Amino acid sequence: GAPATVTEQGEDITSKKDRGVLKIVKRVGNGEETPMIGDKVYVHYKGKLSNGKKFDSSHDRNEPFVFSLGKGQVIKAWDIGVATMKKGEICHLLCKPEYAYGSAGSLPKIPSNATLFFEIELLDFKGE
Ligand SMILES: COc1ccc(CC[C@H]2OC(=O)[C@@H]3CCCCN3C(=O)[C@@H](C3CCCCC3)NC(=O)C3(CC3)NC(=O)COc3cccc2c3)cc1OC
Repeated sequence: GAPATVTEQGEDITSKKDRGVLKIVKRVGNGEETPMIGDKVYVHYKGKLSNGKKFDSSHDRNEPFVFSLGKGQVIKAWDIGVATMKKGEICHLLCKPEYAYGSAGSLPKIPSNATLFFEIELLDFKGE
């Protein structure tokens, strides 16, 4: 499935070039602008452990998820990955533990040393 395809063929979007954050565009977005550090960004998403059977269903998929880009409000993989998205884009993102919850995890749902997989839809962003 998509997690395996992204693992094998995804673009490495990390500064270290450690394949720690891998991306494949699912739906091409609009324009060329991407969100900038400090912007408020608004997304829809689905996430899971990369080997999991189903996407987690413990948020309202209709409500935007909002955060300030590049401020460490979300896991590193999202700060890196959302920065690369155009408005309207949907991507797949595969996140190795160092760019997610690392050795501590977030128990019980996220074990220690967990690789994560997301589908992210960028709705909007603004610099206000
Ligand atoms: C700077 O590093 C961090 C900053 C914040 C956190 C707290 C968790 C943070 O969640 C995430 O960053 C990511 C990506 C944004 C959507 C949610 N998320 C998750 O990992 C998922 C997760 C669920 C289980 C399968 C794997 C993905 N979390 C969720 O979807 C839920 C259940 C609903 N939890 C939350 O969204 C809790 O609220 C927030 C709100 C902001 C940041 C994070 C969590 C953890 C961090 O490092 C470990």
